[PDB]
Amino acid sequence: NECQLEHLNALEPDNRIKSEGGLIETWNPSNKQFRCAGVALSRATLQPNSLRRPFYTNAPQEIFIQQGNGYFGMVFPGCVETFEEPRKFRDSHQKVNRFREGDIIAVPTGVVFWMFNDQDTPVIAVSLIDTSSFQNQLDQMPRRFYLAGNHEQEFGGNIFSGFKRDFLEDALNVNRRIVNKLQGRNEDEEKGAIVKVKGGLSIITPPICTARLHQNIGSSSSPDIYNPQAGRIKTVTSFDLPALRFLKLSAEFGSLHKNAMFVPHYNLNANSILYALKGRARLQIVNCKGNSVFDGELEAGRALIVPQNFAIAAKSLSDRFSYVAFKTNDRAAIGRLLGASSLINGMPEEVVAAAFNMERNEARQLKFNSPFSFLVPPR
Amino acid sequence: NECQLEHLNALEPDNRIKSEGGLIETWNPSNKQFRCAGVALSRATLQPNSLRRPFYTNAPQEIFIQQGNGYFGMVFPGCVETFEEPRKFRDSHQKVNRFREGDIIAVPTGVVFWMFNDQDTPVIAVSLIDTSSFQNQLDQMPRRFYLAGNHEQEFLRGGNIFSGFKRDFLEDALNVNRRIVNKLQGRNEDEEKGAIVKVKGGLSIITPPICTARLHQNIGSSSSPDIYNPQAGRIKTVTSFDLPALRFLKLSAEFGSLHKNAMFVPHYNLNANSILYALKGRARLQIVNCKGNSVFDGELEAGRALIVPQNFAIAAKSLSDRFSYVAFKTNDRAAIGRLLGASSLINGMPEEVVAAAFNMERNEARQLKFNSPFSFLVPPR
Amino acid sequence: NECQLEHLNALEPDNRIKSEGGLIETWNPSNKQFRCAGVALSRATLQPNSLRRPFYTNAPQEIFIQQGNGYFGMVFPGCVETFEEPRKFRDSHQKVNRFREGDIIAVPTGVVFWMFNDQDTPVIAVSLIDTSSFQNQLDQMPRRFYLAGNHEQEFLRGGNIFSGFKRDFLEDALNVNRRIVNKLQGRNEDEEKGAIVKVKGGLSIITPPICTARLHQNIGSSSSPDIYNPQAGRIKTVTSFDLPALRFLKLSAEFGSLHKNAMFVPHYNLNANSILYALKGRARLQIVNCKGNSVFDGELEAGRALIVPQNFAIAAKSLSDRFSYVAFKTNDRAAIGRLLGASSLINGMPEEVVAAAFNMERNEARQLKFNSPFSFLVPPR
Repeated sequence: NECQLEHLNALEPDNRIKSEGGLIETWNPSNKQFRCAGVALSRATLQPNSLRRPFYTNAPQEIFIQQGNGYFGMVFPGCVETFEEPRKFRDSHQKVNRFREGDIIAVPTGVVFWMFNDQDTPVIAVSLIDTSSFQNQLDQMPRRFYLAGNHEQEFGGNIFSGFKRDFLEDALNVNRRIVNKLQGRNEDEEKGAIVKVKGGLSIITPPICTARLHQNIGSSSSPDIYNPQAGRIKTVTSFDLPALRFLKLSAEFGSLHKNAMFVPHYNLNANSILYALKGRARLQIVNCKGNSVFDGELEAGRALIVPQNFAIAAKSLSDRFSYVAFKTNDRAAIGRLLGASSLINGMPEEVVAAAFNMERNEARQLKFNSPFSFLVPPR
Repeated sequence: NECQLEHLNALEPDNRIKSEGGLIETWNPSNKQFRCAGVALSRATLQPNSLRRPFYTNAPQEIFIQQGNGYFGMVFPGCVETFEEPRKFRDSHQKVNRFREGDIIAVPTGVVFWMFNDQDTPVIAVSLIDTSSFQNQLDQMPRRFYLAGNHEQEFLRGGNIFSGFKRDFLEDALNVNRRIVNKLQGRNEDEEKGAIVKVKGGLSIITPPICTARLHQNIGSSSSPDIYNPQAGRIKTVTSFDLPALRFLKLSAEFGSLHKNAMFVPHYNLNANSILYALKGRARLQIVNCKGNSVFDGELEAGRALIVPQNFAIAAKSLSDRFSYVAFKTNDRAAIGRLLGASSLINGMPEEVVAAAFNMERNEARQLKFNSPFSFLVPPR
Repeated sequence: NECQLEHLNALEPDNRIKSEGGLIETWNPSNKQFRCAGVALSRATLQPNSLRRPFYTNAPQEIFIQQGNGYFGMVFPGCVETFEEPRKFRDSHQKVNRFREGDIIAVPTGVVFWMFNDQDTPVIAVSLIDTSSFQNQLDQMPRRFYLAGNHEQEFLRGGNIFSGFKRDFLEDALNVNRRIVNKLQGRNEDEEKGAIVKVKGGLSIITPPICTARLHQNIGSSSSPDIYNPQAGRIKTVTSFDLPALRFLKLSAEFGSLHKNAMFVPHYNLNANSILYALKGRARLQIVNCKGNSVFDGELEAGRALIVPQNFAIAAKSLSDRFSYVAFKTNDRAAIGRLLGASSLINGMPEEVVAAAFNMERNEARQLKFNSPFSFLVPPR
């Protein structure tokens, strides 16, 4: 039973794939935590003027921009090129988008996606693949379908290299030399998924098909929950970003001040993949037997699964502990066990007293000694 | 293949957990019938002035009140305490509800639930847990997350949710002394107190002598039935057409009562597994699978459960003044196909199609359709 | 891992069951391709004046009429007989429909279905069963629940639904004599009469010279196509945008016809598995997986099936005057991604993104985009 987990560990990637233009790191999808969550996690690093070459995946994805700035393009079936430049055209393509640190990008199942770092700073993008989504009609192995290149799977060759050249020549009405490049015959195998682009790239961009697929949930955004002496929380859901209703995925960004806490809580209807972005915090996770299945530090760059209904609480050990939690539900609901208007505060006082064998005045203290809802300032 | 079932048996609970204030009985969730259905079944008995302590579950539930009366509270995230009494307050909590015999209660996934017996009569509550629901993102092992106490799981085949946290954390978060936190964690309790506890003086809560949406509906004898024949019996189903919460749970329930020697025509559920739990009396049931084989022919008596898999045909004859049952179904809009009777599936075929299919005379096909005028319930003789 | 397929094969039925009035052929549902797709496929042939006897299935189906004409009836629960004939009636039943070559018929889960060949030509019907549909709450073994006959399941890996019930029960419920119940149960019937039976005198049913919602649509040559090039071919898909019942089944179908030496560009299904069934002629198909490996390169000829897994790329070239096919898809709204062609996924990328990705000259990227002006179908040479 994949989720009878008695002990959890802060996880690092167990595989690194270097390409000429960057790095892709994958967490082992067969690790017990990721099989319980039913997802896969990867982290891509794009050096300046490097291009993540186009690929599509047989499952929905959420991509969080941990660092950097650049451009991405999602290329949809049944959509015309709405970006046009004269001279029959000098250039033509579907809408492209800027991304920045703190953006969540929703990639629907099967949609082609590419990404370009146009700046001097490396882009770091953490992507969550929901391999157990009911939109994945294959199997639980994460797959990438690359339209270009000649490299292996992240967890080889591109989609065109399996077709006959004479077929592609007739269908495209192009000579053999173009089809050989299309198929990536002459490509060094080490060029990889992220490639260098010497001169940089000129695309059409200013100094339904066009629906919004990204939203910033980082520090620059307006938070859902904020206490200037404890921290902040901001979730992107299908109430903010309608595409997520199709992906059945959401994400929560949070930042916790040193020695600040958020109360014990659990996700009613989702597994969470907690990925630390900055600093460290001591996390405590409790299962149905009331046993600690994790008590320890989660530090920047590592992932930790919080199974559905498992209770969790945290205390920051840094100036700012901040994280992104990917959740397997477009409308993940949080149940707070303690605090103002918490699940305990919603019970009649004499129900609390009898349940815990407490004095009436002790039940009231349990409810009302701390006035805070979710974030608790230090001490 | 979990549902290639050749033989079914009337099932009783195989485990009993006695607690201070009552009893909890569980059916084996690994039994072939319950794995085919993809559910778990339990029965809780609350003595007078006893409290089922708050817990949440990682799957949707339906609770049928077989017997008794009392109060229940569901505690939702993101909802304020709408019950308020002065003296900041003397008491404050979310809406509480009275329950009575015949009530179905819908408990959404992950929602905290507690129950209190307010009367001199024991409450008996039968709860169905849909462990194979898509809302259960864990596994098929039914789990209870208890907010209080220091006891084992109902389905261990322990401690409360707070006992896994460090005390210094809870003290800081709550701003309370160590003695309150030790009680919170259930340090003050023998493992035998259990899930249902006594409350000596009774209980005083705020109650008259979206967050507040209705989550229960009575489908018992006191309610108005959907189908009724005064010489055969009655049926009343609660669906998402009656109780919109059930649209989220993907669960429904059917209550039925059958007069002595009255029958149900053979019928099947198009789109659901049924967990048949007898409430009163007994009946002879016949269930047949796709091979045309009888996979069950025998008595179902009060207190026992029987799974009717999707599309399996079933028929019944009451052997008591009143045979009554509740059928939990794994679909908020479970549809029944009647194989025989007025406007049944056979009556919906052209007569000459019926004749050719069964190699019957024209007049024999008409008798098959129209000798009995009743739809679903058939009076004796 | 069910879909880690290193080679695909054009598949033929591996079992045939002859009956009095026709033939039923089944593809092995345990073949690795069908396990990856999560479906079962069968082909039924009805001789003139033959009747496919009523049955219901625990999963949604799409039926394509490869050949012939006749009548079908779907018999729904909770629906009255809207066809009536006087003289207290001479005949009465639920709505019946004519079907013809090119029709897709949607049979919802659990609904009774029968079919009758009314003509001098054999009817050939290819039916797809989505056993991995979440509406199938049993297991992935395809099941038929037959209301008549005394034969075995078509998928042997018997008796009708009434033969599992006790005779005395059916007599009481129906108020009919013992002779009629024995016919109902098929005790007298030879086991080889089977699922499709002859009807000697032909058949008279009520038909002209919600319950009545539309459940079939013609997607064949006689219909108006979605995509058409008079020197390449045509495509016509039925989705829930055309036939709302498919919204419930989560199934769709694509009909296509490809002229000799014409091609359709490499493409993939974003959100569905496809069961490609050739109807006429031959074509050379290429299917490549995520490693860029050819998992199929060969001919698909009329009468055979080929699974195209979700996201696997596929391309085709016709070797006949007309290659035509029907592709069943496990999504009511299957979306196609065209990798090459006008407004294809490559044409939707900036030219310098194409150039850098494939290390092409700027002018080579433009040729990749714009040398061929066609979207999906490519004429010869």
